Amino acid sequence: LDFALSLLRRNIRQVQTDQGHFTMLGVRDRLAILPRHSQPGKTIWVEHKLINVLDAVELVDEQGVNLELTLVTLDTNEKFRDVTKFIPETITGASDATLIINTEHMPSMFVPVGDVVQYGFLNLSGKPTHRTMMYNFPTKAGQCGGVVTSVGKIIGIHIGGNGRQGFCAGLKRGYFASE
Repeated sequence: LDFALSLLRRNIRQVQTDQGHFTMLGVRDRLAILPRHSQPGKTIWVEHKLINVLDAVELVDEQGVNLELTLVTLDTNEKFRDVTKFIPETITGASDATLIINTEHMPSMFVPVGDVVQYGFLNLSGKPTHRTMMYNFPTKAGQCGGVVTSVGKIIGIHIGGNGRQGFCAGLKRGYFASE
């Protein structure tokens, strides 16, 4: 709410890649995070502004397993308000999460997806993924990249769904360490 709005306004952006429309959380400085399937190229459009992508890291875990998250460093002066303090050290579920979506098609939208549960392994379109969580809410396409928040916590990034359920990549603060 009071946190979600602030987050929406200052850290969540409408984005397009060659793969379509996406929601993008900027975490700090010029570092933003994207669902892997957005596949950022050398450039992206952030709110219709064309922006060079300086670095794109596809996140993987210790077992080398796909986390379905892509860390991008963006070519812009303006820095993101640092929100790392709202991200938990350890991947954590929640009782009453809100999915924040912000694309051109779905502008500034909050979706009460309910309870976010620890799910773990997930076979996203054939490719194995780790550290996923789940929520019982018809999730639709075009909501990929949406930000799952709790009371003052950013806990995940929506990466897909099976019709009846939405799936998110769990967020750990350590993903966003400098170098």
